[PDB]
Amino acid sequence: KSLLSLPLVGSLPFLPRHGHMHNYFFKLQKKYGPIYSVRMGTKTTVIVGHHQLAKEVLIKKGKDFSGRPQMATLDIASNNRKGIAFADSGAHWQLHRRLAMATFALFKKLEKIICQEISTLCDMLATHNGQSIDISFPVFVAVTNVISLICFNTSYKNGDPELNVIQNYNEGIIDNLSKDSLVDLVPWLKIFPNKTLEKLKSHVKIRNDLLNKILENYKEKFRSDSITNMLDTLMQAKMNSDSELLSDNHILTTIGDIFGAGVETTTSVVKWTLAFLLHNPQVKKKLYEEIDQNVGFSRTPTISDRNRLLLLEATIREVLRLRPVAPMLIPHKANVDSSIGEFAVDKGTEVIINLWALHHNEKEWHQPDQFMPERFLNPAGTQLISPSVSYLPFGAGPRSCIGEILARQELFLIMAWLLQRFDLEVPDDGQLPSLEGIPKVVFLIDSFKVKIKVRQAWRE
Ligand code: HEM
Ligand SMILES: C[C@]12CC[C@H](O)CC1=CC[C@@H]1[C@@H]2CC[C@]2(C)C(c3cccnc3)=CC[C@@H]12
Repeated sequence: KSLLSLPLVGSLPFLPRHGHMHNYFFKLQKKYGPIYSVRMGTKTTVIVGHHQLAKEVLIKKGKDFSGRPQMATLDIASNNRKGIAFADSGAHWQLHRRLAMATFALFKKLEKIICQEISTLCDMLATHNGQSIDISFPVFVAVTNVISLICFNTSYKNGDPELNVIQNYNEGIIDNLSKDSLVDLVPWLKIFPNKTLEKLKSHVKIRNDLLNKILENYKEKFRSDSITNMLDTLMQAKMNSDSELLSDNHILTTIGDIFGAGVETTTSVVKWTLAFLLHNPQVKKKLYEEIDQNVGFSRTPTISDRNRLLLLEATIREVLRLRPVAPMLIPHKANVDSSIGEFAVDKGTEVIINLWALHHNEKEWHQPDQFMPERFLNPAGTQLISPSVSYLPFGAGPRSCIGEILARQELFLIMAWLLQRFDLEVPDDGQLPSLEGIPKVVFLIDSFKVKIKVRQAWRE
């Protein structure tokens, strides 16, 4: 079993119509195969674009590849590799990941917290009846409150200016955080603001100052006899020790990861989903029929309705396939000498899963470039199915998403409540939203407007 050297690609030329980096590397697989590497100075990066090899990296050898590479921008955002998402493997990451996951067991109620913020969201949108608006902000408020309650048992009231403070440093960090090491090899894709690094520090300081103020004030509120939220879980763990792993700054960075991920991922997917529905009125009408028939207008949707709003479930699965939140996940790193397929991978090598490539494998999916929720239903439309093994929207293995349950609950309920109450149409001017996307740390959609109107079937 002597392993082979990885294919090494010496240069990455400009190629027309290749779009974003994840599609560019995907298309290069036709010439170099499903796994190949590039070198920058002393650092080697391997890109993996087939599900079998990806599952080896993520699952079968998940521990070998559970590291995270060091990057200047990621260092800034994670306060030098604290927190969860950008923390290297080891004792700090394992502890804070375990505690974050333990916190979600205290909400088994999650549906109730979410529905309360969605009702406020719908009330706010109904006030704009007849207008064409960007719904980013209202949705941002609802999911921000959900995660604030999970983290602190606090919620913001409509109009609180802190919501705008958070939205603006969120946008500022995301716009200046580059997680793609290879960008310098494909300079025509390196798109960042003028003074990127200082602007990133500027916005991160704002975030760190606000969270530290919350955490410091929370020391006065914490009691060991009531552990109901994430900061409680972290503070109790410090007391009950490990104690060096739970520094104030470690706790602050972990809270920051959850606070940011809990808002920017789900808000993005909601916007993507609505955009796809504006481009596919046929699907939208079938979603209205499904909800009117299985829920009606007597009551509001609940999580139990996931068993009967099957096309809605399929639509979300299809958005997560076609515009993945993380089309190249978060970069991995080999913690030890290891292997992928028949190839040797040295300790320290950066390993990137091209999830875009998995989600557009023409041999594992039928017409992968088009929005077809029905691929996740049987022919009758009566049961959800998994048509492909090349589908990993939340990752897998040791570094898999820890917010999946929350995300799926938020996405289902938000969409269901919105479809029950509102007609969602293209604006008066013809403008449809661009589906091209903006490949930042989250795969964002260009801002767009939607004509929203209370459905008159919802008259009473
Ligand atoms: C909304 C749809 C979401 C999708 C599709 C998604 C998917 C993903 C993916 C692909 C990764 C990277 C896996 C890897 O590096 O191998 C990830 C990591 C992560 N996600 Fe999500 N996520 C979503 C929402 C959320 C939410 C709502 C939260 C928290 C409330 C969250 C928290 C995290 C964290 C902390 C990590 C890093 C885990 C680690 O590095 O150990 N995500 N997620
Ligand atoms: C930058 C941002 C969002 C902007 C915040 O102000 C800072 C921040 C903290 C954590 C990051 C998050 C973006 C999404 C990240 C990167 C994320 C993530 C990414 C994709 C899927 N699930 C989670 C995990 C940690 C999250």
